[PDB]
Amino acid sequence: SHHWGYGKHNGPEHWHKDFPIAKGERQSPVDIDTHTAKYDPSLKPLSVSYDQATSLRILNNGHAFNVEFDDSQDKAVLKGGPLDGTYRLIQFHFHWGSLDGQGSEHTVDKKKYAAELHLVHWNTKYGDFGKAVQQPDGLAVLGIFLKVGSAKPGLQKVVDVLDSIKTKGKSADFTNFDPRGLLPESLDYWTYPGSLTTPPLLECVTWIVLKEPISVSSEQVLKFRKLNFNGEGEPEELMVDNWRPAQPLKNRQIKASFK
Ligand SMILES: [Hg+2]
Ligand SMILES: [Zn+2]
Repeated sequence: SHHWGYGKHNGPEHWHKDFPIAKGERQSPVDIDTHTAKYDPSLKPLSVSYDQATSLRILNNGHAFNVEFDDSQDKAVLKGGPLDGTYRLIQFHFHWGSLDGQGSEHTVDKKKYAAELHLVHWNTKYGDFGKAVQQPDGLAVLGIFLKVGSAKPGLQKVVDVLDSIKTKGKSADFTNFDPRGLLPESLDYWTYPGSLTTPPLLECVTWIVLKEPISVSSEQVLKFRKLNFNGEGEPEELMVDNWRPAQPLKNRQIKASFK
């Protein structure tokens, strides 16, 4: 990691040299063993309130693409469930595979989905994202699995802008995108305490992983796979397999919101 990435020489097995927390006590993702996960009656109802979300821009950062939100006001927020207080949406992104049989970060009884959507939120008690990532309860990431089947209509606007952000460092205006169109019907979830799944791997995250996947079409995920990890005018390296494998569960319990 000389810069970190997803290749043989810079990928997840190397991250620990620059980021020793990679071998920490609460790393993500994990495998979700559905039989061992326990219903938790202490969880409150989950509230995903995205009606006033204001997207701004879409960016290829060289590892994935981020759809960024204006988080300067109390707008798109996550609350309830395992969370204490209010968490504000700052960005979402995906992780995906070279083939439909892999791509997710979390696994469910060892099953890998084709991709995984991460809606990233910071705890408003800490003022900003940067202060939030110095806290054990600074972030909440809502994770949603993607399987290949029917198209997700609400994803198409993302897909259709990807040609403008092919390479690392490119961005495009991306206003008026409604992340409600990326959610499944059910909010049933699993939750556990973990980390960022990319460097700096900080152990700040309450993970909330929905049980119900969304379906996206083969054509939609094929367009993800046309993105590039490299920058413009550099040798093409397709942006595929940008997922970290499951990490040791260590001294954690995964709780279920459902019976
Ligand atoms: Hg960060
Ligand atoms: Zn992620």
